[PDB]
Amino acid sequence: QPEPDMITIFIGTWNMGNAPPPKKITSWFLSKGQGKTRDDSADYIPHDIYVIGTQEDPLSEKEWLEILKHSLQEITSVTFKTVAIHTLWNIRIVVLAKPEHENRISHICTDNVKTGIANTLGNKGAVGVSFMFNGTSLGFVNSHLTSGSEKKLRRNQNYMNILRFLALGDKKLSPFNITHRFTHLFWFGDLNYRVDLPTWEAETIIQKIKQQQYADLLSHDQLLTERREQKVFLHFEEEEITFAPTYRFERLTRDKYAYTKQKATGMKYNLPSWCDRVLWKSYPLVHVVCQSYGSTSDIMTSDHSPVFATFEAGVTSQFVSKNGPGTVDSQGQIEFLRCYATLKTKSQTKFYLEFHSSCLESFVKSQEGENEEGSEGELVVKFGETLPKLKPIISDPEYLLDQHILISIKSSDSDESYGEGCIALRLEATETQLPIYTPLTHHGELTGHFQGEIKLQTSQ
Ligand SMILES: C(=C/c1ccccc1)/Nc1nc2ccccc2[nH]1
Repeated sequence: QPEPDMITIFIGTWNMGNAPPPKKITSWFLSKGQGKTRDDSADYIPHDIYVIGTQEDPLSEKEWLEILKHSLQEITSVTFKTVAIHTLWNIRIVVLAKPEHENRISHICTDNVKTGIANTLGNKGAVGVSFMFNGTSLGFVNSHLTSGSEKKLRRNQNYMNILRFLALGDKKLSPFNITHRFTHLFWFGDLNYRVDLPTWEAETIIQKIKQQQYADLLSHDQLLTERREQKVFLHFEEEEITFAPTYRFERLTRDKYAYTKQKATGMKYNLPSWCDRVLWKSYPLVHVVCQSYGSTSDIMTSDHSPVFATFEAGVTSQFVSKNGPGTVDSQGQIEFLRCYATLKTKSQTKFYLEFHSSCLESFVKSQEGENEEGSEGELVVKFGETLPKLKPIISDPEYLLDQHILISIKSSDSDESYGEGCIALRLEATETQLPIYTPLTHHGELTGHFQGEIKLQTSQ
């Protein structure tokens, strides 16, 4: 039985509105309703992995797991295995996988982050799961961010707290947050960003929705605008939205948006909004293709509609040669030439690099770089040809060209990372000097850039 080089992943997010689900929720897992939907001819074909995020979930873990498993069995005639389930308050994540994957999945982590302080601590935050699937690291975050049209900045703060403090993936990657620890990272939930138009325009918005004319609404969606201004979700992707706003509906129909201020809303308006979202971030030059992104039309117990997204995702095998794992492969090397970091910091410490990768036996520390002043004020840290030669555990090009090098630039004075990035080894050529580049972030904000050239030697 051959190891896969692609899998399909289902991501679902649903704010259940504290109500039990209806007896049939199969449309969700079939990617049927509005938006980019799945072809009928694929209905019986199971996804490899199903990741279900709920918010305002009133069910026990047992109750929800029974509903999910029975739903997937009815669709696929497959009895899915539970990889992980984690709940914070009424925020939950379930990961299910085909039984044939049970001995491909390992290093399962779970964690949660509670957002806010005092007043604002007690119901919002995030849960997450990570694991390895053969040689590929996968992370999944379900977040329920702060509600309300006039709290977009709070949502952005909630995002930064979650990516700083959620402890998933390989703890040895100590300089790196979740935005760098995984081959593929999916972040979804009730992110609670709103369509930022005047209250007086509610009926006009509803009109536009009935005409399926979303362009003038999406141009005011706070998550798209905050992302465009680099305030949140830097370096994440989202598929184009082609489905109606998923909030706020009257329950038991989808015919009516309930937007007017009520005591139950704290006297706030809930203009129709795309609260419920799926985003991803994959390492450079790894295959990832969104094959569905939409909302169901027939699940009406909540004031939100369920959202689905599905993905093709490239995966690699658990590589064994005669040499690595447990020795180097003298036939392999990675050389960095003419490298420099450009940093936005105002500090004057020396910096060194760390190179982290599962193709190395352990991370590698460089010598300190040489600080210069850039033309437009910036700090430039020059490494020249001083960087260590990296010795990968396996030299086979079928392995090595699929790997990635994480880079952290650290202060000599504090050993704190000032910036993190990632370089793909999927090069156009081996034994050839080629340009490399990554942006550098810290706490998911842009802090600089790293650029130079690489020279990769494989056994071919
Ligand atoms: C281009 C413009 C845009 C971005 C966010 C929101 C709206 C428009 N899209 C985009 N450029 C990227 C570069 C690196 C990683 C991801 C990226 N996504």
